[PDB]
Parts: sequence; C-alpha cells; structure tokens
Amino acid sequence: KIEEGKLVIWINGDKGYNGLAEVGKKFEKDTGIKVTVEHPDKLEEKFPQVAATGDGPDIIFWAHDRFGGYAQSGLLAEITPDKAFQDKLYPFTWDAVRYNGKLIAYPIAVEALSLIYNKDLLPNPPKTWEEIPALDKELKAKGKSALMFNLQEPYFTWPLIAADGGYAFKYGDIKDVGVDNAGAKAGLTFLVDLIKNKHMNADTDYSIAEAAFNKGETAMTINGPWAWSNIDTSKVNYGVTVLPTFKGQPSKPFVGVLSAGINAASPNKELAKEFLENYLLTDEGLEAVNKDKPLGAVALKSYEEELAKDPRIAATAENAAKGEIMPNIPQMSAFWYAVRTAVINAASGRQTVDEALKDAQTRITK
Repeated sequence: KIEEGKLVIWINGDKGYNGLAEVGKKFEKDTGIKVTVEHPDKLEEKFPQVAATGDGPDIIFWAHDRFGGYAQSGLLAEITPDKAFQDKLYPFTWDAVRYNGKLIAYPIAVEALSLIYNKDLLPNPPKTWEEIPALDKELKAKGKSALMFNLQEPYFTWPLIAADGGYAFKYGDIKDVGVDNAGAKAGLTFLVDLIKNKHMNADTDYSIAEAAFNKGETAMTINGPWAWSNIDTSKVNYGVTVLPTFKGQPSKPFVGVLSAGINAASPNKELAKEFLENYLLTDEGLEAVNKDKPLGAVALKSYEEELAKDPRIAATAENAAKGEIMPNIPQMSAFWYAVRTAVINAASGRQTVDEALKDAQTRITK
C-alpha cells in the first residue's frame, strides 16, 4: 500500500508542482524524509479508485468541491489544526473544507470571478448592476457595448442571480436550496431583461465575450484569474475590481478553494500535517509555489496581504470573501445541470423566470 517514512504528493500539472517540489526538498533536508511530488492525469478520478483499496498518495491537492465526495467514502483523514493555526488563515476558507461538521482538508488558494474593465473606455466602473443598462446606451452611441460575459454557464451568471437572497445548498443542509426563492428570481429577471432590451445577447459564450473584450469592443467583462494572461498580450489597458452590487447587496460568485487533503489510509499523517502546516502553509512555502505558477489569492493571511499589492489579487480576494462556497457535497452535479437549463430557457423565452427556476428547484431537491 502506501509506503511509510516518506511523502507522496499529488497535485495537478497546471499548478506549481515544481515549486511545491522545492518546498519538499526543504522538508527532506530538515527531516531526511523524501517528499515525492507527482501530477497524474485525471488525478481527481484516480484518487477515489486507489484510495478505496488502501493505496494512493499521502496528500492530494485539488479543488474543495470534490473533497466532500472523498470524505463521504471515508477516503480523507480528519485534520486537526489548533486554534492558533486556524487563525493564520481566512475564516471563510475554512468553511470550504468542513464536511459533516469536521475539517477534512487545509485551504491553500482562493479563486473567484471579478469585474474586468477597459480603463480607457470606462475610467470609473459601475458599482451597481442597475446602472449598467443606462451605461450601455451611452457606449452604443460610440459603437461599443457595456458588458459582455459568458451566459451559457451558470458559473458566470450565478453572481447576479444570487446577489439578493439567492443561494445553492444552504450551509450544510441539502434539502434547503435557494434556487427558486424571491432573490434568485429577482436576479434572473434582471438578467433576462438585459437580454430582452438588447443590452446583451443570449448567445454570448466564453469565446465571444473574450474576443469582444480583447478587441476593445466592450467595456467590461466578468472573468477569473485564468483569463488575465490573454488580456496582457492584448495590450488593452484593463483593470480588475469588485463586482457590482444588485439591490444594494454584493454579487455572490462561487468560490473555489484549492485544498490539500490527507489520505485516510496514509500511515504518514503526522508527517503530512508537519509538511502542510509548518512548511507549505508559510510565506516561504507559498512563495515557492506561486513563483512556479501563481496561485491567485491565498488563504494564508500574512502572505495574502503581500500578494494583494496586486490590484487584481486584492479584487479577487474581496469578491471571494463575499462569494458563496461552491457546493462541497456530492449533490453538486444536479445543481449545475438544473440551473444551466433554467438560465438558458429563461433567456430564450422558453419558460418564465418562475417556471424555469421552479423546475430547477425540484430537479435538485429530488
């Protein structure tokens, strides 16, 4: 099964696995324990198959949303950091790793959508959604549009739909979803109106929105940190800020937390805890991973205050703190399917905000 006296770590190849490997050697030279870092493909799929037979890595890195399912099968060890350490990280990053009331992973990085704007076309971006319809009319007078973002994926529209009262699964509880409540309806209605008044096209997807923004056709777009590299090479003078409010309340973008779990079958749990708590989750450890490939916003308060010197990271973290934690539970799949259909049928008059959303509520509660 899992070897004793060492650490095998799994993380995705699109991360700073080389940087994490450096943090490992730093551990080796300090204990004599070899830390092997691997980045298998479909690792999010291989874990539940190797761990089930008592095998696999000691530590697995991945987005928090898949961890609920791992802990459901008892593949994850309940971690136990003391109050002192828990305080070194942002409180909300911890709610992302709580399952059935217990902590099942350490939060590493934070991710969330932000409002991106062309500083040349829009010196002062709108603080609210309600002021966007008007703004678009002004920009139309010059041949430019106000906003353009992916409308096909609920992941991009959820921020608005949930701004006022809207929410996925109630914190923990699965029989309590806020998809067809008054808030979600108000938000989706405002979204559909923008499409009806021609302020936005119902066929706008990711590629179209990105092209429009980079070619300088539209003033704003909603995207994540993974999109910045594209805009940089576009030269366009852009900025990243907090998302607009809707009816006085903040937009609720889903939050993704890159988490580090400990294999339940691992005989090196104490070592894993040592590595993660005193070697990785430190300003030096994270700065070694971030240098390889940026993590975005981090859960470690001390280091995050250092990364926030970037606008873009600071905006990411602000939007996240106000966001909603992606459904950690396994019932997540239904939600995405249900909401996606609703927004689409709602946008193309196939159904009304009431019908669409109501059908989505049942589909998820079943």
